[PDB]
Amino acid sequence: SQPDPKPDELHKSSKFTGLMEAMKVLYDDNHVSAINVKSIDQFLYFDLIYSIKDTKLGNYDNVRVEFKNKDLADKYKDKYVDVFGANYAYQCYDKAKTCMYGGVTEHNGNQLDKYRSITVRVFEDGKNLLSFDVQTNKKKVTAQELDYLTRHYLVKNKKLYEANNSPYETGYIKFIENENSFWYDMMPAPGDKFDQSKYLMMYNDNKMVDSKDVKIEVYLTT
Repeated sequence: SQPDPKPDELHKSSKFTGLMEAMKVLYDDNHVSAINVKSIDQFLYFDLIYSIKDTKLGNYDNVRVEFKNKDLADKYKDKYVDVFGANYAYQCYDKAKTCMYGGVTEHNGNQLDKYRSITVRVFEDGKNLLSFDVQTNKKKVTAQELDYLTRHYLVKNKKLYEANNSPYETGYIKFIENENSFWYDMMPAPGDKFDQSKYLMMYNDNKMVDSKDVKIEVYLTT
């Protein structure tokens, strides 16, 4: 449904002179993952606040999901959900609280027996040289979760974002569900700055897909 990237539409990493590590921390080993949690508070009319704890490093004790509109926050307000996504900030109104976008799926009637695998084909400058699987136990899973899994594998194995500079010039991730498909630009906007919240704001739609039918294709050009 979404048209594929037009010529020169993708972001060039060479036109980005900031620190690539900023984007790297978004898809490193650390993210927000919670199972069977209900909202506890609400700051603004398009967010929800969850008592999600950082068992890893103890950084955050509360997490604030931001949505694109109000119907999403009012939707998942009183429902027990699972949370999965990339956190970016540490704010106050004790431990601090971190923020993210979307990544909320309903719990009941959404868990699978075994781990469902999704195959990811990677194309470097045109040729399919790499292909790996990403697992999930969710019938309906956010595109943010699959994107974070894919980009995480690419972080650790192919050095997609390193601390300084990037080996890859352009790159976008493509989710194809049956007939329809959409894509996301993986490279930061040009300039010396990089706003984590503005980049991650693309996830505020809470776009979900079916793990049985979705297919993932990553396209990178050096």
